[PDB]
Amino acid sequence: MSLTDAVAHLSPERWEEANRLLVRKALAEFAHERLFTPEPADGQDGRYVVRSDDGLTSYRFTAVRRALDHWQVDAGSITRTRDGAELPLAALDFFIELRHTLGLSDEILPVYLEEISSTLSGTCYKLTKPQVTAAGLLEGGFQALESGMTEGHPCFVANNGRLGFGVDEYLAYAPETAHPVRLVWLAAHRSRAAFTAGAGIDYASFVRQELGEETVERFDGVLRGRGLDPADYLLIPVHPWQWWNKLSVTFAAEVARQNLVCLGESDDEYLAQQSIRTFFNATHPEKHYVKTALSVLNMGFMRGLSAAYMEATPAINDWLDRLIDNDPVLKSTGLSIIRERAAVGYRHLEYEAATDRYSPYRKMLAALWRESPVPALRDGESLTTMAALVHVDHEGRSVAGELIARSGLAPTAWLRHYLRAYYTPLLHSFYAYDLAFMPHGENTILVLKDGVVQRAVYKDIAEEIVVMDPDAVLPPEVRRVRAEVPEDMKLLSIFTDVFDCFFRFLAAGLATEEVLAEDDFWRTVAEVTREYQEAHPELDDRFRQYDLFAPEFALSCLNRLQLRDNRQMVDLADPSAALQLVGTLRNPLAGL
Amino acid sequence: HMSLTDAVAHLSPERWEEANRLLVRKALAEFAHERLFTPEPADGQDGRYVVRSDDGLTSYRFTAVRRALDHWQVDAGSITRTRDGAELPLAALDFFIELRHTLGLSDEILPVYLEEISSTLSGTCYKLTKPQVTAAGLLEGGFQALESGMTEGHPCFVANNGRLGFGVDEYLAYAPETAHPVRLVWLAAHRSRAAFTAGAGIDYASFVRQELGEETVERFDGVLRGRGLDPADYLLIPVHPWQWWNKLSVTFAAEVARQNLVCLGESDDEYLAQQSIRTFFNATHPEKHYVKTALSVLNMGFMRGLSAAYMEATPAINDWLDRLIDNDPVLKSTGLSIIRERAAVGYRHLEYEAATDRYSPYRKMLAALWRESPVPALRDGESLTTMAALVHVDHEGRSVAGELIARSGLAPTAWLRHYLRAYYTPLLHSFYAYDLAFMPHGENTILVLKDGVVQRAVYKDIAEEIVVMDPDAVLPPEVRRVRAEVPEDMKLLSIFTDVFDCFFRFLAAGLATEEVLAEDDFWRTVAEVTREYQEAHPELDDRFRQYDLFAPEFALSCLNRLQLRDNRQMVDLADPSAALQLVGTLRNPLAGL
Ligand SMILES: NCCCCCN(O)C(=O)CCC(=O)NS(=O)(=O)OC[C@H]1O[C@@H](n2cnc3c(N)ncnc32)[C@H](O)[C@@H]1O
Ligand SMILES: NCCCCCN(O)C(=O)CCC(=O)NS(=O)(=O)OC[C@H]1O[C@@H](n2cnc3c(N)ncnc32)[C@H](O)[C@@H]1O
Ligand SMILES: [Mg+2]
Ligand SMILES: [Mg+2]
Repeated sequence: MSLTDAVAHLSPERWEEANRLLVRKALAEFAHERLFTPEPADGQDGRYVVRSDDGLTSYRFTAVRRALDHWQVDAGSITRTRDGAELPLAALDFFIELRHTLGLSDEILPVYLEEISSTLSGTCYKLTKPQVTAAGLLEGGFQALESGMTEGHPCFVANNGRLGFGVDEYLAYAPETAHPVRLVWLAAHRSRAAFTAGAGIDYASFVRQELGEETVERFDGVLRGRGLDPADYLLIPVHPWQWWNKLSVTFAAEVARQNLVCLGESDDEYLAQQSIRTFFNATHPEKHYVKTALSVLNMGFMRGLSAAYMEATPAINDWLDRLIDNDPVLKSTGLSIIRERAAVGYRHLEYEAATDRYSPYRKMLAALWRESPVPALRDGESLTTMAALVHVDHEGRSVAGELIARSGLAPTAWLRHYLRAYYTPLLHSFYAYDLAFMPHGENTILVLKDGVVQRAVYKDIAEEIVVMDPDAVLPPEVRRVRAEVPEDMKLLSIFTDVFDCFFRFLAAGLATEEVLAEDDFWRTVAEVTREYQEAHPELDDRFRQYDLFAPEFALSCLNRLQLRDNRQMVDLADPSAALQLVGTLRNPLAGL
Repeated sequence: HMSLTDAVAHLSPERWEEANRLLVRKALAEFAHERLFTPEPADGQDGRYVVRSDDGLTSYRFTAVRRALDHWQVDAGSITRTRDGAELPLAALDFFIELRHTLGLSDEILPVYLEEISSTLSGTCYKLTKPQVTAAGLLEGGFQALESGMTEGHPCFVANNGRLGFGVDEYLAYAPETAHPVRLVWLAAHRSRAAFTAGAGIDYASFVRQELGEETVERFDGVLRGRGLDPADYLLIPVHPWQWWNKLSVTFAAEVARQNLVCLGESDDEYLAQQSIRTFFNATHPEKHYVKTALSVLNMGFMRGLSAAYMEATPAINDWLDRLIDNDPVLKSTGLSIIRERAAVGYRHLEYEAATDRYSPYRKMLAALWRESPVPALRDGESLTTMAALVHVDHEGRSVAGELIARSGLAPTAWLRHYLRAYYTPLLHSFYAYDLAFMPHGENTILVLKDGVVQRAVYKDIAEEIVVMDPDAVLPPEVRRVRAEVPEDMKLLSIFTDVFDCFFRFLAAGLATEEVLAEDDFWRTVAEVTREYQEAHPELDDRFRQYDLFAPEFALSCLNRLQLRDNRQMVDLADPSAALQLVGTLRNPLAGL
């Protein structure tokens, strides 16, 4: 409410800590992407230095170098020097001084600085939260972990901008604040809107289950009072931010003409997940997630949702689900997906006429419902986002460290269970089906029992999967997920997304934490890779064609994508084109 | 603040239909005026014209009365839309899509322009829910009832009331037609980044104590002391709540966190947004200054922030022009005054300066100025109104100019003469005797009324708008930047375009339709007032012949074409003559007369 309370989290001490942490990450991850090469130090062994565009400002730091060109920069070691004088660490100055070394055009730079300022504000807010250990997050439970995550995506520096949120909207809607949100419900006329049902879904029963017979009837009452037949309308849940700031103005014609009718708030209370636009039902955890369209800029993309793509989303989930159920190799890993079960899209005829297929004006009003992983739990089982494995608390304990400890297992035995539940299905998906995911910490959930990973749950399916075989035999609703990927890039779905974008941080984390040395981590990864491959000699050709044990693989840079284009990191027509490969990495599996 | 359903209650099928007919009516009228299309008579029926879509398959048929300066009085009730032989609904969005190439809307601008149209229509829908007030009713309600009772906005621009950036709740809070009180947000800005510029006679410490009262000033100092800070190191900047909550608190979060900016809280006084949206009248204490704020919202061809750099020169330019009017008996005899911009504050964001060019909107996000109120100078029986009221037509067909003429008891030409001497003649003298042009449209001009008659004009929005069209003219240093090189054949368009084609065209047409004053009598009176001025100053006969206001024709300077070409920056500020779009000529009504 208060003017002064809304920015109270922005204090000099928290701002200083946020800037140190962000610059540390910038030094580490821009080094990794070879945007700059830290020259060895003036005499000191682990010391390094990086210089501004003009050479006159120097950032000196210490760093432990680790596998996959990992740089763990010590935050407390960083110093900013100019003319022999120390200057305060400032992320904004850093990016301006390096504007040309990084590919930051004159057009992108001020927006990127906003994303940086916004990320730093988020860190300040997170610093005001009660301190919680890895043990406390686990004892807190599923949403305690979800809203307790602090880092966000570990590669991207400008990863938590949420551009579009005012400070009051940040407090209301950001996942790390965990404030309950009531979704806005609209009635959408069937001439413009369409509901697509997964197998076994019926619109009428679906909306009764999810809203309650009482609310459906109240909504039908509001429509009939306006002279509208409820049989002409479909329900669409919308994010409050999207309604107040976008739909009520941009779609004012549709509202005024009663193609859209605002019904009011949901009775249930929802919690934003790490993707921001996707909500978990806190009142009834068994009910579906709701994924909304949110025309906010975060980490390289506007986070709307395509009305057109909703038509085939549940069919792609029904197909993948049956594929897993009918493959004993996947069924034995325990893999499951939480299916996208129903979807609604609104086709704005006029904005479609005025734009092209790639326009964000076509991604402003749509929603899908996704199964909750809670009812499937057995006695003693619990859920965590895979992103928790690389979350480190204020005592230096990662949540993976705490799990290993509580499990009583040797680290490699614990790591083997995790890899069998999470990594093995990726190998089988790749080699037996040309199938790839986007399996980062936010798209993966882990089922825990006795501290041990029992199985993995994948989500965000229809927007993310790809069958890397244009001639692949699929049912028609699914064929749009095929794509031509160059041969020497197909295996990057493992090399980049798993090894260099997640395992790199998990292995380095567990080593610094004195839980598991790097070599023992990557040996376990090799052992699990061989445990799969030796079980299926019929695929030996493909194991040779796509060598996970090759000496090197390509360095596929992630921040460079956002630096080149922070509105749309990859073209969705040709996503392989946007990749920026910059030399090679030594593969840890080689020789193993 | 309010209900989900209440906030969009004004958007109903009936009001949306009415708003769309009104907007298409204006689009047909003003685009025909700018020759974006040339309406052809349909089937020969006298009065019936037709305008077709890009492909020619859709027809917009309508009737219109044509008047001076290629003015098209399109009848809103007459418009029909026809394609494939069947009537279609009047939809402003489909109209612009169907005519996208004819109007020159690129693929990049069209979807944003549609947003501006949709928002302008939503505003018309809100205004259609308000209690209906007559021209007499508005005059009886007074200065702010007239300000917030205006409905048209700029009379040429079709997408004139976009305010893109307002959500529907922020529209209801902040739009001037809603007249809802606003409390400004106050920031303390560190004096290493912020400057306070005082006009002649202003002292910072006394100025902020007049405007806020000692009690609030001491409270704000207490906020700083509570944070361990020295009030002596800071100055006060008022900001628009929208700007604070949506932009400054995020974009300037580094400045807030480091206590270069400190959020102090809210003003006690209640402010009312004027027609410029970003400038506030003090409802609680009308004698106090207007406050003009930076508001990074897109409206009618420009983002409406306020440059901090330009604040250092702003009071000085007003002090210069105020003295210039006091020391000129031609202007003193017309009664002309300005409400001076008396004080200004700018915040220099060092990092965004380093990261942008001079003309970046990131340098226009934090700045304010205080402008004199025109109220305490009023004598017994005097009232204020925006000049926009003259072309405001109520629901009964009566303009406020109509009601004023009636109430005055004078003959329309005599009423008009009083108006012309207060408002128009000072522009003539300014151009001829000083090479000085304004932006003197309805929103930048206030009229003082007594017994129904214009007593004198008040000009505002000075530092940002005036131009001295003489690079070699002698001026004090802070004023020299308003000098500019304007082509010879264009210097007079500051009268022809800004006065005749963009305001008198509507006022003369309105009074003619209202059956109050015929066009010929209107323009004859203007001609007569022009000769009265010229014959009284023969020492300027050279310039009078050099810039012939009685030429047979002058350039058609098109306004909507500017916003259709670039709807974020209609003109470049370094070279504003370059952006103009001249399309043929107009028959000057003063030619015969
Ligand atoms: N073939 C892939 C090669 C890499 C190309 C780069 N690229 O397009 C991506 O990395 C996609 C990133 C992405 O947007 N994934 S998403 O669609 O599933 O969105 C995830 C959202 O959640 C946020 N977020 C918060 N916390 C995390 C963590 N811990 N990991 C990942 N993402 C997180 C993201 O910012 C995003 O908004
Ligand atoms: N010699 C000049 C040739 C014409 C160049 C075209 N051009 O740049 C303009 O017309 C700019 C007009 C302008 O923005 N004037 S402003 O800076 O004072 O903006 C005024 C604001 O008030 C709004 N508004 C509401 N109602 C009116 C009326 N009746 N007249 C004018 N303006 C009005 C405007 O939309 C704007 O936001
Ligand atoms: Mg996701
Ligand atoms: Mg103005």
